[PDB]
Amino acid sequence: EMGRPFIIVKDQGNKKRQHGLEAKKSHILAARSVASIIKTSLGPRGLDKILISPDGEITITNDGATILSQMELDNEIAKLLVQLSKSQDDEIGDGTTGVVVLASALLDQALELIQKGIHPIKIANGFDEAAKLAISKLEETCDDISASNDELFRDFLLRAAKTSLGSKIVSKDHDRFAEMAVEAVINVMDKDRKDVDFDLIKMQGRVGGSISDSKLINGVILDKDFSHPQMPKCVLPKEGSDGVKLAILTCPFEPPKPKTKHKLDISSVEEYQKLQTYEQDKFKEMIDDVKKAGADVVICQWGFDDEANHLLLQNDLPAVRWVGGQELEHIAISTNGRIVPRFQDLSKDKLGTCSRIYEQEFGTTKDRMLIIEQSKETKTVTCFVRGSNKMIVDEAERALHDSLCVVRNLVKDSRVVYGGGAAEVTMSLAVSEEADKQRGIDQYAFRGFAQALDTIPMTLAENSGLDPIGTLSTLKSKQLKEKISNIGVDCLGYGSNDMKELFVVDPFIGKKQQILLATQLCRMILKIDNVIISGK
Amino acid sequence: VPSNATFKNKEKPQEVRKANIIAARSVADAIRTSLGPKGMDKMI
Amino acid sequence: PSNATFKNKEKPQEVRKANIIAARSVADAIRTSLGPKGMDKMI
Amino acid sequence: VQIFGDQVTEERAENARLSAFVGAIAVGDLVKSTLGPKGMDKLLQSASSNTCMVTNDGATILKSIPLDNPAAKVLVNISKVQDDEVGDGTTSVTVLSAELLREAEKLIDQSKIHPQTIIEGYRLASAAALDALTKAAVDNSHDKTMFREDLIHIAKTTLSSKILSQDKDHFAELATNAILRLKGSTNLEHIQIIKILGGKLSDSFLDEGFILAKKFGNNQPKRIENAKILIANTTLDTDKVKIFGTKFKVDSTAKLAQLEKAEREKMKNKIAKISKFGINTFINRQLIYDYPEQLFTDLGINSIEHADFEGVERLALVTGGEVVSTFDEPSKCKLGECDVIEEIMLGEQPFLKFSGCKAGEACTIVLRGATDQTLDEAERSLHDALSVLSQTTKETRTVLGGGCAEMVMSKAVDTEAQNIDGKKSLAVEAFARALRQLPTILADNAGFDSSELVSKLRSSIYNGISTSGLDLNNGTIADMRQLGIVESYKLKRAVVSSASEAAEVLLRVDNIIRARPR
Amino acid sequence: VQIFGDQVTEERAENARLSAFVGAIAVGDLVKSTLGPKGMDKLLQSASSNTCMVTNDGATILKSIPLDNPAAKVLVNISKVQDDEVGDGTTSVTVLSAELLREAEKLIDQSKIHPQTIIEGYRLASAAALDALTKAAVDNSHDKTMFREDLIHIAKTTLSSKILSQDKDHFAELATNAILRLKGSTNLEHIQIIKILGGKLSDSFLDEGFILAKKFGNNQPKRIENAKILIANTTLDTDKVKIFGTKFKVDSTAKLAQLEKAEREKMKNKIAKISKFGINTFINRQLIYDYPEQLFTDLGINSIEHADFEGVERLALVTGGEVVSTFDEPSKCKLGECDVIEEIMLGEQPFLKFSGCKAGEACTIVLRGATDQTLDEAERSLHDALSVLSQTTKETRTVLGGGCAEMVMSKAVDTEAQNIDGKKSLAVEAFARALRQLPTILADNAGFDSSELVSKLRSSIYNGISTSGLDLNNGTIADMRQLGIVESYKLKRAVVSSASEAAEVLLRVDNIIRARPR
Ligand SMILES: Nc1ncnc2c1ncn2[C@@H]1O[C@H](COP(=O)(O)OP(=O)(O)O)[C@@H](O)[C@H]1O
Ligand SMILES: Nc1ncnc2c1ncn2[C@@H]1O[C@H](COP(=O)(O)OP(=O)(O)O)[C@@H](O)[C@H]1O
Ligand SMILES: Nc1ncnc2c1ncn2[C@@H]1O[C@H](COP(=O)(O)OP(=O)(O)O)[C@@H](O)[C@H]1O
Ligand SMILES: [Mg+2]
Ligand SMILES: [Mg+2]
Ligand SMILES: [Mg+2]
Repeated sequence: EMGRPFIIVKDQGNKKRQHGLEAKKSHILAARSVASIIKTSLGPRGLDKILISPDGEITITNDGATILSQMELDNEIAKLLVQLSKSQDDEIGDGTTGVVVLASALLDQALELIQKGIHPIKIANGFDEAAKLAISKLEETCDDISASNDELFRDFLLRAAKTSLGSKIVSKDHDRFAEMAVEAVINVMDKDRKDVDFDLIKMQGRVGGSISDSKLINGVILDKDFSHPQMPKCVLPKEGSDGVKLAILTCPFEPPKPKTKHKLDISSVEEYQKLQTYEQDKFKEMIDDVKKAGADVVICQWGFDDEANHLLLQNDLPAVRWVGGQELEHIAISTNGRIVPRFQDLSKDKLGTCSRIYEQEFGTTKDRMLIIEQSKETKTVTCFVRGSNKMIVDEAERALHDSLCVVRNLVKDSRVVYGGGAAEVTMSLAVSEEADKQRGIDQYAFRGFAQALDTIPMTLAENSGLDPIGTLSTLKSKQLKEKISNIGVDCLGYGSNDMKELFVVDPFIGKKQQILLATQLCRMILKIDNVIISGK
Repeated sequence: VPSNATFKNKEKPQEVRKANIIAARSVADAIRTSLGPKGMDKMI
Repeated sequence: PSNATFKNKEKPQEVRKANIIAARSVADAIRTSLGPKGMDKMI
Repeated sequence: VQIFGDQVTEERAENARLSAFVGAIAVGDLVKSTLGPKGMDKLLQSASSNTCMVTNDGATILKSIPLDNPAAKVLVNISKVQDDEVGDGTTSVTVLSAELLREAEKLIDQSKIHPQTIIEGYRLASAAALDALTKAAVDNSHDKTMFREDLIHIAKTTLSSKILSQDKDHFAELATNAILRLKGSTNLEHIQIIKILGGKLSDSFLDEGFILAKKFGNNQPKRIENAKILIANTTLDTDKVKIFGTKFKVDSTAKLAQLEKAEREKMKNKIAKISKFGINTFINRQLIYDYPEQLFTDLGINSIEHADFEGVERLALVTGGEVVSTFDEPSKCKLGECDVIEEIMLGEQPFLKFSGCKAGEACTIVLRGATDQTLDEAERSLHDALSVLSQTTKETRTVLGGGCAEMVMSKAVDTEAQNIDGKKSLAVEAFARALRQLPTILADNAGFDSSELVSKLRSSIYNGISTSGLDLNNGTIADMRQLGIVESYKLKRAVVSSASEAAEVLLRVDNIIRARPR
Repeated sequence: VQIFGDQVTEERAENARLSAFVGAIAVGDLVKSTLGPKGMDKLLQSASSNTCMVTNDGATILKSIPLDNPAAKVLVNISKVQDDEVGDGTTSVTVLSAELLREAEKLIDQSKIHPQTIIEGYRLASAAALDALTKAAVDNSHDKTMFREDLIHIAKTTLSSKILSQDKDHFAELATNAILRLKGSTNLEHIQIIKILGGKLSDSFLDEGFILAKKFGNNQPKRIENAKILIANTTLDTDKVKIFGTKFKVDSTAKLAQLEKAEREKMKNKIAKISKFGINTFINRQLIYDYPEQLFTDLGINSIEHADFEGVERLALVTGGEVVSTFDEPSKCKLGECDVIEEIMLGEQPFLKFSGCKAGEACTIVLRGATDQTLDEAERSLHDALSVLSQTTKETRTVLGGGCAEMVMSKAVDTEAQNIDGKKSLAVEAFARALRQLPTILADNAGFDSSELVSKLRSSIYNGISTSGLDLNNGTIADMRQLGIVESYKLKRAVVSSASEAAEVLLRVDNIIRARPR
């Protein structure tokens, strides 16, 4: 030191440095703490977890993306696993709990190789080559279901729906949830069975009632009620009609005023009396343009003054006030209407058409909500969920949201696999077979990747109270005797380890990302040597 | 196959045994560098 | 005798005792103010 | 290696499963003594302003008392939903959902049952409990006489758990007629509740009309006969027109006096159009100034100011009229009719009483009490009774109460437990023993036996008599059809469904993570 | 009004109780995992000195862990009393006494039974349980062959829970021969336990003769053939003259030189009286000075010094001689003989070994282990095994163990429970289910389903076969006579009596007054 303070970087004593074997041991144990948390919630026998927010709100979910999102951490290695499950939920939306277990399994097998003197890059080079050998092997085993007609294509959507609905709370209703999740895509989809638009399906939760009241409603569900509720709640169309002629207006009902700040100077009583007549002439003109167009229900973004409450009541025109701008886009899609900027552009061709407009009483008081139904197949499907608890209404949203993420992935052509641990076992023996042919220094790299794939089937046996040794040995001996890859772990214990008889189906695009996200993330973690963490 | 037999309770001893092994292997890592003629002395 | 119900809770009867003592203490303060011989109370 | 930050509490082990079950025990034991007509009220100590609140309802008790345990917040949320949906049974849901965790705690500890197995056991057990109530439901809506009588027996059961159990016989007709006035309307915001301090508790009455707390402005007479009531929502005081960019450019103040006088001419011309209706009474929800009020003196029209918008909808349904603005067209506008309008006084504050109104779709309830705590309790006691009777007009199915409905469901649960076999038989039978606690606590609050008295009710149903029930007055088994103890079918399904779903919540939590408070 | 003072914690009624029940649950769960041969050892870390202890004994765990709960100390004291009177079964007493409160917790709650009524239920249940356990006992010691074989079966059962369970097959003979050599006298002061590092647990061998770690004199040889052993109570040291209380008055130093020489001749004449016995070996209780040590070399006498108070009686009984004080009369205090006095070395500390003595009334046990944590448990493992085998000499009544004894006692409880009218019959049946909790935990710690094993064992005994029991190796029902599981009647009687009385104390507490700590 020579007697003078030696400071290279500001906040010297605040920041710490980790290097050597101690830096690698801290990174592996950081993933083991996250893995053992996620391994308990993996599989249909898993368990949820309570998430306490700093504001007092609680969240109960088993989803690895939601648990880690609200989780407050310290070590940066555990924070990298947070965005790992976030990467899985944002794109594919399925298998968020599997990418955390598989990534930590790669790190657990890598720690044993580091202690043997293997360079970390040589470990990462072996996982990259072994990842492409597992994907290419499973790609040859799967078959294309696109040859079936639309009648059988709906069955495959019901198969993968019931699988994603498991492992989560309120899993007893999955039979009806699987039916409602597929019908949303049947109504909203392209004629070529490709590139379906997910944004056309909205998730609207409601707190009350019971879960058995959840049903599909095609239309718009708004939180605003009819203005001046002297009008009937349920609106009915005319005897003969083309429709209800729903009107959408982004302009409030007011006398015309300049957008710029203006000054209207009245220099005489005669000029003031003309403003009185000019005032009432506009409210009479605005209500006549709607009646001449045949419209019935008028939707306003900014609302309107109390003057038009009785005016629209005389003509029997329902009206709503203070509708959000985002909801106006949702309204024009369901009724296939066009937003009318002003009364001068109002025409009968821009009016929307829906089957019925009505409101429900829901509970005792609560609030008044408007419901729109469609008379035929449309481009708008709104999910309606009820529950006796605020936590049930919340989790059921993302429970069906992840279920819709599985169905939209099946819209992509010629990608299907069977779940239940049958995919990881098939890809595990293919990597271990190449290790004997290659040998060399990378022979131990394929072994670590093969032992990591078997952790997912062994984790399924832990939550089901089984023997991971006896279950894994049966799956490996079955793939060697016969080429059928459909044998997997059964956590429901209905027998018939064949996945074909149990109908369990998973998207291949979801399972392919699990290997890519786990292998490519461990490649960056193993390269970390000096760890500089500043004090908070 | 599931739901039958027994269910394991009080899983903390499973973590206690892991915490005892990890802490014991961490001590064995410092002494490991002193093994063999190529080992080094430890000043305390 | 031994077949009687213990009810497990002696707290409900003890809470009412603490409520009556504090309630009678307030009524006894204005007791001296009743009648033509009552005394004024300055607050 | 600790991945979590500082001051982060988490339990990954037995301490978590213990804190989750015990956390619901303190919540269940708090509302346990409030179940039944013999239950006792609870006292709430406010942390600010020193405002005491005494309520028998479990929804207010759980929401007012702060609870940091997530296992407790689950039972608080299901009570708020039960209050907002059906309007009654918030305590029964909390107690029943807590007893499901009591029977599930011994299966995991003693019987060593898998948590999901207990959850899957309640799935097949709740299916038989809901189907047992369907066959026991009777629809009396085919006769208006039998349906109106059932509305009285339902009100006697709800008002029995509150402080009104003594006078509930007099208040059963007041709550029954108030629902008949709605003519099937489930909206409770149309009925006004005016709480008056003092007098006997049995002096509460229900007038036919609309009782308004507001009074006539200055010179309007108190009592008038054959008055047409009109309601106007908008403006009619110092009208600002509409746009805010209007100004008066004045060369000399001689012209300025004519501009302000024109504003009074606009007020006089608008009131002159009101006199064309031939009404003796005018009502504005917006407050009325002194100048427009004096114009009603020469016209003989009454004036009322500062009416709340939620009272306007209540007032419009009593008079059967129509809210009228833009008075230029008299034809399309409708007015309300009233036989007599008199200003009375209840207590220190005078009130405006209506009588002989055409439409009965809304009314006003007046209550009397010795203290404001009894007034706040009398309003909440009727709010729970009027909510069940409002949903009864929609769904007319009814189920007998008094411990009968809980024991009938347990009869079908024990039958399905034999065919399931496995280890779920302990979980299915645990759901039946959890249904025993609801009639058992009814006898505990009355000082009765929790074993022999319950066994008499259980053995009577298995002999082929489904009409047997528990009588807390005589402490024996009595018939529920004769005593008139019945509740709505929607209330029976809501308690079973909410408790079964809430029990599946905490049983799925192995780990509890607590972030640092903010 | 607070009479007690500041910082005085007091609980009353339902608050006072349930503090004792949670206390027994928290204490009972600590030793619950230590019950049975498959139980897990608990590590205790001290808050100071950083001392750790691995022990499977329920008594030593409760003494080290600080407990401020007044009811927790109730279960700690009964674990000490069970350890004082017997030394084994301290874990079963803490568990059984806790299960009595767990069953009584639901009796006051679900069935609403007065606490004193439950006490009357245990009095009639424990009276019938001790009668059924006494009749199931088998007389012993009538045959010397069956008496020795029964002691081997007892050592295998006690050491089954200890870490010695792997090597207990060879240790059954180690602990058995130590009791037979006592010749009916029951004391553990005559049994020495020496800890040695290195080797394996099964390397522990039985000591023929008596082995005690000492050192020979500087000039004295190590091996003497047919040496005579004597123990002296008096120590060779400067005695002043006789009565103490004195000092020498020296007028001239001419007599001072012969004065110090006179003190040298006093101890020289004392050794001359010792040499009249013809002993080759001498043992003193305290340190010997170098001056008298040189007199033993010319006479060929071994010297042993710094003998502990326990080592005086252990050595005197093996040799057969008695402690000599005055040495005056040679005829009295006839001395024994030892064949081989040659010293051996175990580890880095040499141990003096004796062989071929007259009496085996005292014993020495050599133990070898890898760490002191094992040696600390190895001493306490044999201390609990030698205690029961020593009490079996005076008490010959023995019963079958392996969960069978608890089930046989519960059979007579359910028989007399049907003839007991009133609400106290429920407390009698609760005592029978509490006896079934001990064999239930035996299956839980072994990884086997408890519901299947207990149900098959419970129904098998009601059929008339009392020899059925639990087999944890095969996970099925097996005979206890074939497996060789035998326990003393004094052991099982002390468990039922101590647990039934401990639960009676905590049920009698309606208030707890905690004074301010010092
Ligand atoms: N009913 C079932 N039968 C067999 N396997 C299942 C079932 N449900 C889920 N799995 C398996 O469990 C794994 C995890 O599924 P889950 O936890 O429900 O959602 P995620 O895949 O998002 O973690 C999947 O890979 C799937 O193969
Ligand atoms: N006279 C009576 N005899 C027997 N049982 C009664 C009588 N009156 C009320 N009960 C029972 O007492 C219960 C009161 O429950 P309550 O405290 O209202 O629950 P919650 O507060 O959840 O609505 C009812 O379920 C009813 O069956
Ligand atoms: N080999 C065995 N097979 C079956 N049961 C056993 C065996 N050894 C001990 N046990 C049971 O374990 C219980 C506890 O024994 P022990 O360890 O001597 O008492 P504690 O556990 O109280 O110290 C006894 O009641 C006995 O029935
Ligand atoms: Mg999924
Ligand atoms: Mg009620
Ligand atoms: Mg023992």
